[PDB]
Amino acid sequence: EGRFQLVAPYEPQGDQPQAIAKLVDGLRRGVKHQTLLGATGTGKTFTISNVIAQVNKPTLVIAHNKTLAGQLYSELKEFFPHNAVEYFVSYYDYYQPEAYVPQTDTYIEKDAKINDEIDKLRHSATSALFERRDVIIVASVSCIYGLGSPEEYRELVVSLRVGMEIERNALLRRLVDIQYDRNDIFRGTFRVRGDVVEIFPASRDEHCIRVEFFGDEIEREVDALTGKVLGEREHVAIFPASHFVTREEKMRLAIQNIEQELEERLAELRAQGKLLEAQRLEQRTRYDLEMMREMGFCSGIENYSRHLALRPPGSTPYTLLDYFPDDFLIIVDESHVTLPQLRGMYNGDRARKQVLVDHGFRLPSALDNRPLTFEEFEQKINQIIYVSATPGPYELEHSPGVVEQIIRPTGLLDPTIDVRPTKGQIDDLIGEIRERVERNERTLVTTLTKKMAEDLTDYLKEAGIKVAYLHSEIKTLERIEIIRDLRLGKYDVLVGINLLREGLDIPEVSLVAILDADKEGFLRSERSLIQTIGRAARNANGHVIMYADTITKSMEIAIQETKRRRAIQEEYNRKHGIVPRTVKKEIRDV
Ligand SMILES: Nc1ncnc2c1ncn2[C@@H]1O[C@H](COP(=O)(O)OP(=O)(O)OP(=O)(O)O)[C@@H](O)[C@H]1O
Ligand SMILES: [Mg+2]
Ligand SMILES: [Zn+2]
Ligand SMILES: [Zn+2]
Repeated sequence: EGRFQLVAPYEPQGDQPQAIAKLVDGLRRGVKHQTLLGATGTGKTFTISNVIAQVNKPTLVIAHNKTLAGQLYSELKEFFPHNAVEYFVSYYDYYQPEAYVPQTDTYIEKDAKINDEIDKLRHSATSALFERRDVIIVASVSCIYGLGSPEEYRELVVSLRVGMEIERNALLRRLVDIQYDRNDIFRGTFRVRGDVVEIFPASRDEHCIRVEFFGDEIEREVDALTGKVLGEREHVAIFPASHFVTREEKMRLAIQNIEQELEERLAELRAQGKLLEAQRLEQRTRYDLEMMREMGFCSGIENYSRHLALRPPGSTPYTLLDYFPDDFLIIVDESHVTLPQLRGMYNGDRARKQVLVDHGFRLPSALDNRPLTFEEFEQKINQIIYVSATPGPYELEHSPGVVEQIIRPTGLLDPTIDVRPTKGQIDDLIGEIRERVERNERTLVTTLTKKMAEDLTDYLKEAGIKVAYLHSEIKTLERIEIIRDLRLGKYDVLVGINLLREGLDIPEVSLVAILDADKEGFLRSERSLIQTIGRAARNANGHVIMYADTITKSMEIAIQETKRRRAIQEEYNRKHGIVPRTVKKEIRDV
């Protein structure tokens, strides 16, 4: 196939169209980097899907954390339910990276249970890229992680057609030769019928363990289930059950190589050191090899990825970006945060693994199993598009100007900003607060020190006001619980240090306080401030008060931009006759 079908209730509102089409044209004109500058709540996720469909290409949308990768998922689902949309994540978004604390001389094993759901979609994701051209995969920074080679996937593939002759025990083998999927057992798996005309209940294949069970009697091919039959076929494809699978003849040789190293490493470790003389690792190396020649896989296999692949030391790893057709597209959400973090992933891995090698719990060759370097990520790009309200210096210095999109569909507008002295700052912020309770409106405050927030909360309650918390990480459960508590009348105010903590996109909030605007901090930067400001644009009377003594260069930039931004949204509601009205949202249950 290969046709994108973009469903949707609305239509391009704001200045979406200018945006969309500008990007599009720019792909086509063959440009590498483009940056989308979209304000908060102006609808980026949607604008994006439009461009996607105009270029009919397959893409990976990299988000910077589990949750986000999630929202983007479902969202993009409602947009295209007739196309391929997968969710590539990993156990980096949870467990412990088998490390070692030397001082406390305390070891920590790779304790990570296989959470099947994950694996399920990891496999559907890979597969999809060799069948259709209409695929979409949302993923974490984790996509730049080492993975089995792709070619050795489009090779160990079981192409099933009609008219060809294969034993009833011949395919049963290429089948176990790929770490069998579900051809064993709560039964006999896929054993029945027999002869030249067999049965074979090829089930649990992860690439579609959503109960599909493919049956092929003397190819045959007819999608089934745990109940009854459905949907007809004449050509199927079965995929490996591991991303790190290898061919026997190759494994045989890898093993010898592993060995030459473990040997010749103890000789160099013998001479220089005496860290348990050198050895101690022999316990698991050898224990690992024995479990290897006996069975294709083993314990921490992944560690021997470079060796198994049969590629020279230092080699750059294989990644999900290598499974995408030669001309694909990558969307990077919240790019000013993602990018930087995905940058120092190699450094932190290398750091925590070199330790295990000095202490000797894995060998040099284990270093070769790592994430990409930022340059290795670069050399792999075909064409990208960065999305963010606060684009970083990288995107701007590589991109040819930006592509502005700053008009919300409701026609709401970035607040107005005030800046007042630190003297008498509290009795002032109380007065400007009482007045919001009298108009049924909520507030949000921010400090720098957890002892300044604390110093306030009480001061506030002692003023006769329903007030919020003072503790940063108050779980996530009770956390979502008190957000709900606010947009309801429970409280009128709310103090926090970090307000950029998602969930805080509330409409009943009309005023936002920034108590140490001119101080030093990450939470007081050109980018970070603008972002805190947008928390006051979910309303028709959004205002921001900045309490300070001086006007930092950061403060300046923010204010300057918000201004300009607001002007243009206003001259626009003019030409069109729109009166800004506050968004409404329902108030569910936790
Ligand atoms: N053209 C449109 N017509 C109607 N609704 C739209 C349109 N475009 C976008 N929306 C809406 O805008 C909302 C938020 O858009 P989007 O997800 O991009 O917010 P955002 O840009 O991510 O905000 P933030 O930067 O704060 O995260 C959604 O509720 C979405 O339905
Ligand atoms: Mg977003
Ligand atoms: Zn460069
Ligand atoms: Zn218009």
